[PDB]
Amino acid sequence: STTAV
Repeated sequence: STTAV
């Protein structure tokens, strides 16, 4: 998965 914020 990717990174949030």
